[PDB]
Amino acid sequence: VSMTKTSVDCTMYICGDSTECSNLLLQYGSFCTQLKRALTGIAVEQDKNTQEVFAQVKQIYKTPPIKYFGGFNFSQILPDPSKPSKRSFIEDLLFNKVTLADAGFIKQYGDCLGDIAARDLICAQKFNGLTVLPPLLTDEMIAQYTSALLAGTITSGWTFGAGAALQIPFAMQMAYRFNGIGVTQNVLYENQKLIANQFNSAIGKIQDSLSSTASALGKLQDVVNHNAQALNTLVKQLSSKFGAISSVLNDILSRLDKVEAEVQIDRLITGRLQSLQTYVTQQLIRAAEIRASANLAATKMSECVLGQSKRVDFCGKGYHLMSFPQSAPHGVVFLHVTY
Amino acid sequence: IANQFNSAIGKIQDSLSSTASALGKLQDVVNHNAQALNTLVKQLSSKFGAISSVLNDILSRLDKVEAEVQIDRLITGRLQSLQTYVTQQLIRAAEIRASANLAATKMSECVLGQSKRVDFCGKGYHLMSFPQSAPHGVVFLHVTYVPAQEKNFTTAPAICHDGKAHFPREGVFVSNGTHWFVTQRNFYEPQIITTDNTFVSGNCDVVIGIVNNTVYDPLQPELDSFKEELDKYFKNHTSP
Amino acid sequence: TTDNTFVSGNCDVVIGIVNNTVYDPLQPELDSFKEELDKYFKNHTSP
Amino acid sequence: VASQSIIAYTMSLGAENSVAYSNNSIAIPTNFTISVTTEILP
Ligand SMILES: *[C@@H]1O[C@H](CO)[C@@H](O[C@@H]2O[C@H](CO)[C@@H](O[C@H]3O[C@H](CO)[C@@H](O)[C@H](O)[C@@H]3O)[C@H](O)[C@H]2NC(C)=O)[C@H](O)[C@H]1NC(C)=O
Ligand SMILES: *[C@@H]1O[C@H](CO)[C@@H](O[C@@H]2O[C@H](CO)[C@@H](O[C@H]3O[C@H](CO)[C@@H](O)[C@H](O)[C@@H]3O)[C@H](O)[C@H]2NC(C)=O)[C@H](O)[C@H]1NC(C)=O
Ligand SMILES: *[C@@H]1O[C@H](CO)[C@@H](O[C@@H]2O[C@H](CO)[C@@H](O[C@H]3O[C@H](CO)[C@@H](O)[C@H](O)[C@@H]3O)[C@H](O)[C@H]2NC(C)=O)[C@H](O)[C@H]1NC(C)=O
Ligand SMILES: *[C@@H]1O[C@H](CO)[C@@H](O[C@@H]2O[C@H](CO)[C@@H](O[C@H]3O[C@H](CO)[C@@H](O)[C@H](O)[C@@H]3O)[C@H](O)[C@H]2NC(C)=O)[C@H](O)[C@H]1NC(C)=O
Ligand SMILES: *[C@@H]1O[C@H](CO)[C@@H](O[C@@H]2O[C@H](CO)[C@@H](O[C@H]3O[C@H](CO)[C@@H](O)[C@H](O)[C@@H]3O)[C@H](O)[C@H]2NC(C)=O)[C@H](O)[C@H]1NC(C)=O
Ligand SMILES: *[C@@H]1O[C@H](CO)[C@@H](O[C@@H]2O[C@H](CO)[C@@H](O[C@H]3O[C@H](CO)[C@@H](O)[C@H](O)[C@@H]3O)[C@H](O)[C@H]2NC(C)=O)[C@H](O)[C@H]1NC(C)=O
Ligand SMILES: *[C@@H]1O[C@H](CO[C@@H]2O[C@@H](C)[C@@H](O)[C@@H](O)[C@@H]2O)[C@@H](O[C@@H]2O[C@H](CO)[C@@H](O)[C@H](O)[C@H]2NC(C)=O)[C@H](O)[C@H]1NC(C)=O
Ligand SMILES: *[C@@H]1O[C@H](CO)[C@@H](O)[C@H](O)[C@H]1NC(C)=O
Ligand SMILES: *[C@@H]1O[C@H](CO)[C@@H](O)[C@H](O)[C@H]1NC(C)=O
Ligand SMILES: *[C@@H]1O[C@H](CO)[C@@H](O)[C@H](O)[C@H]1NC(C)=O
Repeated sequence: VSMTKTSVDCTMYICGDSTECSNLLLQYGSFCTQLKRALTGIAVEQDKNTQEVFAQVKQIYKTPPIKYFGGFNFSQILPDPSKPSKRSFIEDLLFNKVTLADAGFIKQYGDCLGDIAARDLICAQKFNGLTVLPPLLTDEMIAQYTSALLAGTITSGWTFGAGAALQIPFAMQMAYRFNGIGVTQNVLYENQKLIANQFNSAIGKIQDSLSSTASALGKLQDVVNHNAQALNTLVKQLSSKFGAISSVLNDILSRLDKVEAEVQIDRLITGRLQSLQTYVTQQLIRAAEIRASANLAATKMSECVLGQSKRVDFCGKGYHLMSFPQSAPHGVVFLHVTY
Repeated sequence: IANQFNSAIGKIQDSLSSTASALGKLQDVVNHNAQALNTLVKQLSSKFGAISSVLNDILSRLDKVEAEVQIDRLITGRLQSLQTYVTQQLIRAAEIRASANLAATKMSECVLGQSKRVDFCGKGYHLMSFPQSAPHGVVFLHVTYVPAQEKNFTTAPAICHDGKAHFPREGVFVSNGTHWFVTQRNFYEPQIITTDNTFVSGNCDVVIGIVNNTVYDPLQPELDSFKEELDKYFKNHTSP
Repeated sequence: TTDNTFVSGNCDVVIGIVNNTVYDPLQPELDSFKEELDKYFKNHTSP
Repeated sequence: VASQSIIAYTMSLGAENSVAYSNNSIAIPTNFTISVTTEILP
């Protein structure tokens, strides 16, 4: 649904805390502020993508106190009060099967003072004017939006999408579904205790599958990995020389004088500035590829969670009955239910 | 339904007249094409390491052997400035193409048809939509049926009568608290439960929460009025 | 039954059509209404 | 006495609601509204 909201300070990246280079960066003009504007354009869009996928619901719906839904057992997809963050059981698998390289929250320097800054590359990115910003919606808020989309779905079917939530007994909602796929509703009521067992078993297989392998969340981990690979490549590009006498400005300013020092600094500014023009081009191209996914995810949220789909193979494989959304780090998991 | 539509489309005049910000999604296209070209024309002021950014100063002040070494700094930085603009324009153009393909899809499915797609053609159950043009865009007026004034009812998945279970043909069973009816799902409009309002399958033990009610047979009272026509003939026929 | 099905045309236009009975739910009870009429006539010989 | 100033707050996601679900209750609309909404695309 989104990717890490990075920011760059071009003066700190290209030549932080040297006035002798800051005065040469201005020879190029607005090439910094165009890149800061481009990365800010992407960073503001990640919260739009998160809003358009999850904020599809008017009101924060709560499930009833008595958790009985015609024999269907939502206990592992609904939230439990006992955890600090009110995520479901299956959301707590997904939140662990993706490992975040840098969440973007506060770093009080007590980490970056002492040995951890030698063992940690995230602290070394921070020291070069590259940072990750937090999302607007926390992992509690996205989970809360998800609990409202899910509470609406089980207590009221599609009706909370079209107007106000209208309650209907779950076994009748599932019967209205069965009519929708062209299997007459008497087939549900004559089999309800079998259909419930089949669904309760299928939900059990998902918990075990997500507990058993990591490779299934590859689509989310690959996004974290491509963001981390790009900030690692961008900080390694400080070690290149671009034909200058050294890769380090302190050496060039300690070892020369202005009339030829500025000839070495022009090379390093031109190389470093090209190293940003490339990064921002890769991020813009990645941002468009993620949006094209967040718009798909919002379209599945409307047409699979808030409704029932006639689209073949759109909402899972089979004839679609209904779907449940679950939040994941930078993404969404749909549990598509099908006949 | 006409007075609702006529008064609803009346609020579109005000939703457009009163606020400045309503067309922000189109104004942003114009603002980005303007700010990109305004940036590109400011980049001609950048020196790129030359003694002047004005190319005629170089050509006034220097001869060919070192004039060309200054000019080439400006060729390099200007050419990079174009390369940045054309890359940015290709990146935006590929996003506006996605919006055009979406808009052509909404024109095909909301305007030329009626869509079952939930929230695709605006919130509510979609009736129809009207396209209106705008500078660099399209604005669709989507018209939707949105339910209102709901009441609580008691309900059941089936009715039990002659030990057989009856299910709604179309609609749902409901009770006001004393009587049982069929109604269509999306609008409360109750009717007596009948052999034509329903279809049958199996005995009343398989279904969970099935309720006991009579089911009316539209043939039987009329066949009974024909029994009483036959019966008055039999009684009168004792006279000849 | 005549409830499960709808009529069109005649048996010479369709390709691969098959013969079968088609039941009529009205007939058995209209015929019970004949047995109701017939018993009344047989009894009505006596008054 | 009162005066406008900058505030900060944790954002609300929407109004709170609990649906009156029960295993024999249904809600049915007795009326409708027709509504017109603009959608703007570049
Ligand atoms: C919905 O499905 C749930 C998963 O199968 C199920 O929860 C599970 O229920 C069993 C039986 O109560 C628990 O088994 C444990 O029971 C107690 C717990 O204190 C212990 O004494 C036992 O030794 C045993 O470990 C499962 O642990 C429990 N699993 C989870 C994830 O909670 C629900 O009960 C099902 N809902 C309904 C209404 O049946
Ligand atoms: C439709 O397919 C269903 C499976 O997808 C099937 O349900 C399964 O039915 C078998 C019996 O035929 C059950 O097997 C158990 O039966 C008893 C215990 O109750 C034991 O003697 C057996 O060893 C075995 O444990 C399955 O438990 C049952 N599965 C579920 C989820 O209920 C239906 O029976 C099929 N129906 C038709 C008409 O084909
Ligand atoms: C549930 O809906 C029912 C149908 O609208 C409604 O029952 C109807 O109630 C009226 C009185 O309010 C009856 O009116 C009859 O009054 C006398 C009865 O002897 C007759 O002389 C009249 O001709 C007239 O028929 C209706 O007959 C009655 N309908 C039926 C089918 O019985 C209930 O009152 C509603 N219950 C609640 C709690 O609102
Ligand atoms: C819905 O209506 C049903 C039809 O009237 C009604 O079924 C009747 O239920 C009673 C009690 O279970 C049965 O009474 C018999 O019970 C056992 C034998 O099974 C004996 O001990 C008794 O003497 C007696 O024979 C009736 O037989 C049964 N009716 C028929 C036609 O079989 C339901 O109870 C009603 N349910 C509700 C909630 O209204
Ligand atoms: C479906 O049922 C039809 C009615 O029973 C039956 O049609 C009958 O078909 C036979 C053979 O074609 C006809 O028999 C006549 O054939 C010629 C004259 O056309 C003569 O040589 C015969 O002596 C005899 O008169 C019947 O006339 C015809 N009846 C009707 C009412 O059309 C179909 O053949 C059956 N088809 C299948 C596939 O079962
Ligand atoms: C379904 O909803 C409609 C509104 O969305 C509603 O129509 C409105 O009905 C009221 C009267 O019940 C009218 O209100 C006016 O009525 C007279 C003047 O004509 C005055 O005494 C009132 O103070 C008030 O001014 C509205 O004019 C009318 N609106 C429209 C567009 O027709 C329906 O009555 C509702 N239908 C059902 C079955 O509940
Ligand atoms: C539908 O009814 C519920 C409550 O149940 C009802 O209780 C009786 C008063 C009677 O109406 C029965 O037929 C119903 O079974 C309503 O939910 C309550 O709403 C009030 C505010 O109006 C609120 O204070 C309570 O906390 C709510 N209780 C619950 C359990 O949610 C609900 O509003 C009714 N729906 C409509 C459309 O009117
Ligand atoms: C009774 O039968 C006679 C004919 O035999 C007929 O004239 C008369 O109208 C009949 N009346 C009724 C009430 O059926
Ligand atoms: C015949 O008719 C008389 C009334 O005239 C009635 O008592 C009797 O039970 C009837 N018998 C039959 C078999 O219909
Ligand atoms: C729904 O049915 C179950 C099983 O009979 C019952 O325990 C529960 O009380 C019912 N729900 C409500 C809201 O009463």
